[PDB]
Amino acid sequence: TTEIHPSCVTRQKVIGAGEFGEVYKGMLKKEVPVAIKTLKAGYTEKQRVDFLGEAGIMGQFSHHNIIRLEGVISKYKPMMIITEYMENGALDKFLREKDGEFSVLQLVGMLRGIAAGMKYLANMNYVHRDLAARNILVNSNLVCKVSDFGLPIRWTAPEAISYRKFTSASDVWSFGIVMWEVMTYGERPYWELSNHEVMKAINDGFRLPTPMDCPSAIYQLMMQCWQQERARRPKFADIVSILDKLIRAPDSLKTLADFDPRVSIRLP
Ligand SMILES: Cc1ccc(C(=O)Nc2cccc(C(F)(F)F)c2)cc1Nc1nc(-c2cnccn2)nc2c1cnn2C
Repeated sequence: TTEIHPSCVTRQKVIGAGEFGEVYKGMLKKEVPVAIKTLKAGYTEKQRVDFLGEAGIMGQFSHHNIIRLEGVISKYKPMMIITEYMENGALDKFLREKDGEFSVLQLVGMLRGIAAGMKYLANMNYVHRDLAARNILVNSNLVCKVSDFGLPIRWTAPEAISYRKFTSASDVWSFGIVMWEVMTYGERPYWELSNHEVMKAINDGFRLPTPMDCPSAIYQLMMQCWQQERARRPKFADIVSILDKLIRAPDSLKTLADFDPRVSIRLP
């Protein structure tokens, strides 16, 4: 994996926490902004294996919709994982701060990009296990990049919760939840239901209702991601294909699913 010399890296601001270190925004040497995850003195053998293993898997991904690794510092302490930096930050916070500001076509385009990144990961035999809008970064072209910042009952498929079966098909369930997050501008899935109430509702057959202003085709697709039977869910190749066809014939997105009102206002 590309080894970066520490003299080329400047840590500027803390932006998060790692498993045994912090996460920073900084600059990498024509300076480019970067995000930097460190592994601090005293880390265990397993932590080092997991940290360098993470850099190793990230280094082999090369896709428009997957966060790009700039390189690693392994020859000096503290060790570092260095990625490109996305000014617009995480998708969930981004949408909540930009409520109502995008077109349907822009929102669906974000979903196609996420789906393309997930198709790539699944094809590379990588199961994400924590796909959610909080783990997707947005650049200044509105391009979404699948990432994993570490630690999600309400995003997780029933078989993964029940017996720890994490596969690309449980990632498809999570993707359906991400579709709902995007189309609602970052609403909390299942609102104030507790984790136990969410699992009970899912087991009883209930599913998230349609977002406001949501294309019928998009709601139909997210519903098929939430089939109880894992084998019936679309594969990521199916999701990408459908989203690409809807975008390329954008009148297909003008037909909206009915929104169930929770509140009735009667006026003359
Ligand atoms: C430094 C770093 C190390 C690893 C990862 C990361 O995504 N790792 C990862 C691990 C397994 C699988 C994948 C995936 F497959 F790509 F998704 C990615 C991301 C980052 N970059 C980050 N960027 C950012 C960030 C980047 N741009 C704007 C705002 N924040 N935040 C991060 C992180 C890590 N944690 N946090 C909170």
